[PDB]
Amino acid sequence: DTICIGYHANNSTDTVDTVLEKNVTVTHSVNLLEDNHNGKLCKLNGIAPLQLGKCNVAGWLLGNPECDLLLTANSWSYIIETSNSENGTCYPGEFIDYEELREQLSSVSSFERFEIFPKASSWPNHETTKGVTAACSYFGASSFYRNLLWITKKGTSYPKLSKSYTNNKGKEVLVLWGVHHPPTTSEQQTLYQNTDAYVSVGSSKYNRRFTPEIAARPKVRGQAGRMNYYWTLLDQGDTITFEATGNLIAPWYAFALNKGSDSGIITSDAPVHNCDTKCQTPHGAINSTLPFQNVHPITIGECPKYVKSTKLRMATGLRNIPSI
Amino acid sequence: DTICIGYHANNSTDTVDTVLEKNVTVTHSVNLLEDNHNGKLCKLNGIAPLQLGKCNVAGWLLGNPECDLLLTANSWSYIIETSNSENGTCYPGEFIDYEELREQLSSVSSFERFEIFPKASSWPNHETTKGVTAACSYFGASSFYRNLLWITKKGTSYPKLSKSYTNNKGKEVLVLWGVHHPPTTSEQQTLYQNTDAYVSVGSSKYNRRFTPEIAARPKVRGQAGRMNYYWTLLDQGDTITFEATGNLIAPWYAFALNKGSDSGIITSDAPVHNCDTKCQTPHGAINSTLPFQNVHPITIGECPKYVKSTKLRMATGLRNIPSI
Amino acid sequence: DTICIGYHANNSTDTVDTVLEKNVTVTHSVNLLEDNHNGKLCKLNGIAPLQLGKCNVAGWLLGNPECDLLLTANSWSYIIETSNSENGTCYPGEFIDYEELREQLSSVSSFERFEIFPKASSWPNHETTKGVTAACSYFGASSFYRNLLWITKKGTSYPKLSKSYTNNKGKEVLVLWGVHHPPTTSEQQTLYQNTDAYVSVGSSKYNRRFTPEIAARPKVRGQAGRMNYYWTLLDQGDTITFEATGNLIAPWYAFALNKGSDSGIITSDAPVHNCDTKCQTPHGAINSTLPFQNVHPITIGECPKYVKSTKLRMATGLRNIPSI
Amino acid sequence: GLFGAMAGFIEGGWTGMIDGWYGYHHQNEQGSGYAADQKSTQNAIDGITNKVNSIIEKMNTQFTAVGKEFNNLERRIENLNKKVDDGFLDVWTYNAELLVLLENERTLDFHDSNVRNLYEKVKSQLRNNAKEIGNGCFEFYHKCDDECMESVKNGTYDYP
Amino acid sequence: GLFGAMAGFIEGGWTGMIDGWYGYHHQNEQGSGYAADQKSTQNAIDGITNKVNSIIEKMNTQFTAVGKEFNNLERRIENLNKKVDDGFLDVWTYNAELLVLLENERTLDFHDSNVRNLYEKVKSQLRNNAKEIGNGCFEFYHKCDDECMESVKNGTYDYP
Amino acid sequence: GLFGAMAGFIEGGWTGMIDGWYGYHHQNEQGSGYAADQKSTQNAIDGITNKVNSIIEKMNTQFTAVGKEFNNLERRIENLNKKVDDGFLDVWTYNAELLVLLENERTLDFHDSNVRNLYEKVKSQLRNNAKEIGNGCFEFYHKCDDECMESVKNGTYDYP
Ligand SMILES: *[C@H]1O[C@H](CO)[C@@H](O[C@H]2O[C@H](CO)[C@@H](O)[C@H](O)[C@H]2NC(C)=O)[C@H](O)[C@H]1NC(C)=O
Ligand SMILES: *[C@H]1O[C@H](CO)[C@@H](O[C@H]2O[C@H](CO)[C@@H](O)[C@H](O)[C@H]2NC(C)=O)[C@H](O)[C@H]1NC(C)=O
Ligand SMILES: *[C@H]1O[C@H](CO)[C@@H](O[C@H]2O[C@H](CO)[C@@H](O)[C@H](O)[C@H]2NC(C)=O)[C@H](O)[C@H]1NC(C)=O
Ligand SMILES: *[C@@H]1O[C@H](CO)[C@@H](O)[C@H](O)[C@H]1NC(C)=O
Ligand SMILES: *[C@@H]1O[C@H](CO)[C@@H](O)[C@H](O)[C@H]1NC(C)=O
Ligand SMILES: *[C@@H]1O[C@H](CO)[C@@H](O)[C@H](O)[C@H]1NC(C)=O
Ligand SMILES: *[C@@H]1O[C@H](CO)[C@@H](O)[C@H](O)[C@H]1NC(C)=O
Ligand SMILES: *[C@@H]1O[C@H](CO)[C@@H](O)[C@H](O)[C@H]1NC(C)=O
Ligand SMILES: *[C@@H]1O[C@H](CO)[C@@H](O)[C@H](O)[C@H]1NC(C)=O
Repeated sequence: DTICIGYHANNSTDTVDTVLEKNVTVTHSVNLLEDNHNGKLCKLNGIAPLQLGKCNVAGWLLGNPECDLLLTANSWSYIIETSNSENGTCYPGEFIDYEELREQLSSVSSFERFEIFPKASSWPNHETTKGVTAACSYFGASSFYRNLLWITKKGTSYPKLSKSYTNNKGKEVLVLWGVHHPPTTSEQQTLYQNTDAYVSVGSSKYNRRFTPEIAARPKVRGQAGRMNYYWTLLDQGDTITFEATGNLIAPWYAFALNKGSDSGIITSDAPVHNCDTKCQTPHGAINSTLPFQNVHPITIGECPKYVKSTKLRMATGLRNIPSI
Repeated sequence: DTICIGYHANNSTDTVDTVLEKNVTVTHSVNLLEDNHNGKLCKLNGIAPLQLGKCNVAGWLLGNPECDLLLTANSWSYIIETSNSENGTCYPGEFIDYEELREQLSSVSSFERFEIFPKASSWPNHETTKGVTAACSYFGASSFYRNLLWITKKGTSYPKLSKSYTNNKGKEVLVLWGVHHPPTTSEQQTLYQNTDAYVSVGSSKYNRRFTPEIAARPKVRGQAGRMNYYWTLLDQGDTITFEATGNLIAPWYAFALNKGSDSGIITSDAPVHNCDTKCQTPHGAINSTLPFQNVHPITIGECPKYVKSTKLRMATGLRNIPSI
Repeated sequence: DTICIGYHANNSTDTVDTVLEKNVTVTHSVNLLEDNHNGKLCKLNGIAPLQLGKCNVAGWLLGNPECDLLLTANSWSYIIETSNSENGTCYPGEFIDYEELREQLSSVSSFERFEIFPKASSWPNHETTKGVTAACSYFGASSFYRNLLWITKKGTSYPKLSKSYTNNKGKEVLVLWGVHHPPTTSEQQTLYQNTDAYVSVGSSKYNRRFTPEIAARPKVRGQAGRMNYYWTLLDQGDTITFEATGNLIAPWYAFALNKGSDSGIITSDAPVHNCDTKCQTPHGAINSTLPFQNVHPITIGECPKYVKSTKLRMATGLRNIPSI
Repeated sequence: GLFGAMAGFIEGGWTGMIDGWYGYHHQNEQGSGYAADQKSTQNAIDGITNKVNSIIEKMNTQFTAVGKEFNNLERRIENLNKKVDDGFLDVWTYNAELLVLLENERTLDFHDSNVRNLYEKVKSQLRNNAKEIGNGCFEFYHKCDDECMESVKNGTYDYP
Repeated sequence: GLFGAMAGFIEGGWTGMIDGWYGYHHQNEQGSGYAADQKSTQNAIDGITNKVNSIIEKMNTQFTAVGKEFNNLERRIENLNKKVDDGFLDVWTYNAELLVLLENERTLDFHDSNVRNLYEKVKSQLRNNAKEIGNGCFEFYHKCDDECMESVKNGTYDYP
Repeated sequence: GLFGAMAGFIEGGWTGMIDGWYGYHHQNEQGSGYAADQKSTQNAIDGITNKVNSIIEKMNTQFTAVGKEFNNLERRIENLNKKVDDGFLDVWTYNAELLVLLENERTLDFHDSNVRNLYEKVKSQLRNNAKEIGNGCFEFYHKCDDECMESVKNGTYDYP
């Protein structure tokens, strides 16, 4: 009569590495490395993202003629740009503090697009119907941004304009605009006459002034002229005044929004579906259960610390030594 | 006759957590989490801080009429702003590189306030007694910053001024100044005549020039005009030259200081006492003995690494299993 | 007859520290702290660095008369400045975005210096032989930067110039230039006549314009005038246009380079030899075998994590308890 | 292992024992078979379970957006951002890698220790009434029926 | 514990022993009582003391001002600053949390190991001259007065 | 140590044994001498070797240029860069320092454990045929020639 004390064994093939020895076959293990995803762009915390498709942030906000589906944009928890996101500033120029704007508009609660300065009578004694370029073509036709208005000259007179707007939207307003910079002084005058013009934007929290910086420069996608784009967040109850003698690509539409926090811009060509997720990446949604992940260094949300590891398997059972 | 070998036990209730089991009652433990403070703002390393009270850094340095007690400021290891720190730029405008200045003036050894450009005869043939606004009211009366001088016009003439100062203080000098930006050109001329004025500050290490940026903008705490504040650290033996045809809010007083290192600005309404400390936080002084703390993410000095933990208790004794 | 089971011992003096006890003498140990170097500046990954010696980056790129040996610079994996690196902008002024340029030119594959705008006929009806200052003396003689050209006035006429350059180098081109800022308006006109001049640099990716900022300021190493230096990376196939009515220190030579990655600037007076290394520091080359190092916080390449430790010795053998 | 029981003086595992991690195997005139020790197995599970939880539960993460976007004239802060990303991702790689390696060594030892304490728990009761065969087995110097086999399992083996 | 002594084969602690961590309790015709083993207790203290010191002493910190201040047009570097703060404060939270958990497991085992080595230190001397009662107790097959009780404590127990 | 063998019940090391870490020393009418146990020594080496490798191999580092260069109007990001550098260099200092301290404790215990398992490996075979002298030595109750001494070393000691 004998009794033996021993331990369990099974058909397990799981192997873990230990301080003293590699690939030790163990009976039971748990994985601590999330390395699989769903190749889908999900809703981050129950709030789908914003797809820009062929357009990029600049094209979307400015009103590039190719981003018309984006004129209804609403909610979104993070912005998605594609490898096709190329419709931006159809008219050459620097989008001032662009990175900064992209970063701040990452996450938005509400976002209403309203006509801040109506084209139809808002610019008396000023040409508001010529501001159309070929660089910004809309179906073969020459067009322009849908949120900005290119104010040209009335016949042969360009008087000093001065429109103010006070944000009574009960939330912040994103006002965008531009300053045109003719190549010479022949265009400078043929468009705004006053060869010495200026544009000044004033707010209780803003005051930078401008003057066209005419100069010779290479034509880009058509024009040798240039348009710098400027934006600003107008606090509630504050007033922003615009006034110029020329070179002002005035705001037509502004956005009334409610920023809650800030995420980022996922740029991937992966499909967007009605799935959810606490952590999102370019290749797809990641699980937020394990303490580490190796799917992508760039992630948005509450994510597992990214690591270069390929295997982080933890033993739970004992060494496996079968054979009967 | 028997002898037994065993272990100690007592009335201890201390509980620690282990990899395999939670709340294990142990006979002796040590705490590794500093989670208590003294609700007091102490002297960081034997050098009391600087209280600004109702004022903020900008108001203190510029000479806001409400920060008169601060005209004697001396030493300080870190600056304290209160939830009441609101007396700053009583006259609307941007304080250029403000964050930067706040950061650099965090810690100061010596700091003498001297009259760099005396009001009384320093600006010949220039009005030096009108530069008083209502936005900067001193006891119902209209006043102005005490360290800056608003040079207006002499009768109906505003000639080109040009004062230089060479730092022979044997240390750095903090020179502050401002450029006024009238709303239109009626004020622009009624004050500095020359509707085309300019202000230029020159140093062996500085040269930015200025021109009033008149433009329509919302009135702030009174005026629609604007004043940008600029500062600069003038090295020993260097000379700073000022000269303008208008719109210059000239330096009246500058500060001769000796920066040793740099700390920060604690902003809290907690009481200040003659206590000491190696690590200071907004809620109070923290102990620098334990390796971790959870009193506040924001701290100044040699501090314990901040953690989200609430309990980091280490066992020193053995499990406690009494019962006789 | 007896048999005893025991353990090894030897004449070892190696001591390690353990959680429970310090300086435990062990029979065998391994060091995990790389704390020795070779007091030599080696080739980082088989590509020697670039020594600037008496010159600094600004002097090297601008063409300071004292950096003539650097006119052949080629390859380099990191830049070496010495405690003697002081020949930079011999003519006073701000080198715009200098830090940024230093950082971007840290590592370069190819780098050909070519004459972008030849002095000899390139500036018709413009004085191209007076642009020589004493601040930039070449062997007692008055000279100037070798890569920039000081275009002055032809007799008593300074017409509007306009030269463009299109990068067909099949790689990026580093174009450097400058804008002169006279102290007054007597020099402003005696040199460029047009007291109202301007300089404009245009590219499909650049457009900042300039106007001399004449103003009184302290003379530096000679002149009270000032020269701001600007650079730009001109993409392949892009065109950069220059045109001005004065105050333009035009590009004479530009650099055609091929950036692969980016390292940094080691600043040390240590000797440079034909040795190699995966990790380089100011005091010398470090070994990249151990997981930690304490030779210097500042390193370039794949390096061992820097630590404040002086001893990180790991036991491999057992405690040493000899005595026979 | 560290306690000599696993793949040590009890060099093999029991495919036959399927109801627990550590346990017994008896053989008497009445029959044979395995019986996992439920207590030490349960306790081991609770511990390993609690251990995995800690390694996962203690990992705090707030809502973050790693990416940044810097323009061609912001290479320095872009490289600083890089340094931060590579920095943390170097700390978490070395840490995670070793946390596992080290904790794996600890879990196997733990199991080994549990087996050795069980084998020792039994050696204690049997004393003189059984002979040790260096393989984790005991051979009763007497007859031990199923009740007797049971008794030692539930730690109540008589006069030794 | 890991060495079966604590809350193991010596399932209880001695409230009575008040002069040390590990020790003895005797009972002979002359009287009874506890006596902590001074050596192993001292050594244990030195070790635990030295251990706590390391965990505290090895924590280097330089004079730092964590806070920063960035204006509304510096959201990106402000978020980078954030990433750094959350980053380190995530590393130190996970690390500290586990350093304790892991070191606590190690300190208890350590104590357990000390008790088992003491009990074993004694089992050695007594050999045949005492019978083991599975509770950390030895019953001398002979009479053992106070000097004899002392002898085993100071490790000098005679012919076994 | 933690397993009582090193500087414990076998308080001294053998300068004489020069072919391994753990081993034997015999003394019989035919002569005496040392013989390191090759298996446990080899295995110990493989383990310590593999262990040092892990601590070194698991340290990932990419090509980085630590230094930065910020001008007098960039003190804030310069201090942020500082915070990052001091930050990581505080994490790696505390970590490296403790990784060693902790792993050193583990390596010594490991050795101690190896010695105790060897001494125990032998106590097993000899059983009744030898008497234990509390010093890691066994005294055969019989005569044990070189072949017999060998037999116990290569674990094949006869009827005990
Ligand atoms: C927006 O982006 C598209 C896609 O880049 C622009 O079209 C470009 O690419 C087309 C090839 O797919 C070609 O038409 C041209 O290479 C180029 N556009 C031109 C100059 O025709 C498109 O023009 C952009 N739309 C606007 C107006 O912004
Ligand atoms: C400095 O700050 C105070 C406090 O904010 C200014 O007073 C403001 O608040 C007062 C209520 O406590 C009211 O008087 C006003 O809301 C406001 N000041 C005005 C417009 O009267 C105070 O004016 C400031 N002092 C200066 C001149 O800087
Ligand atoms: C480049 O640097 C040198 C060294 O600093 C300049 O010489 C300076 O130092 C010399 C002493 O070693 C002295 O000659 C002067 O202090 C100073 N130069 C002057 C004003 O003569 C040298 O001039 C510089 N060369 C140029 C033209 O850039
Ligand atoms: C392994 O054994 C399990 C029984 O626990 C069984 O369900 C499974 O199908 C087996 N698979 C293999 C690898 O044979
Ligand atoms: C373990 O051995 C090596 C590492 O030592 C590894 O590459 C391999 O995948 C493992 N082999 C198996 C299948 O156990
Ligand atoms: C606990 O016991 C100690 C004796 O060490 C005594 O001083 C203290 O008052 C007691 N407190 C409690 C909780 O009973
Ligand atoms: C331990 O149990 C839980 C965690 O397991 C904890 O919330 C509680 O405070 C502790 N209970 C006590 C008093 O031991
Ligand atoms: C130590 O002993 C070794 C033998 O392994 C010998 O080679 C060396 O010279 C000795 N050195 C000392 C310190 O005596
Ligand atoms: C160990 O003792 C102290 C630290 O405890 C250390 O300063 C010294 O160098 C060491 N002494 C020696 C030589 O063992």
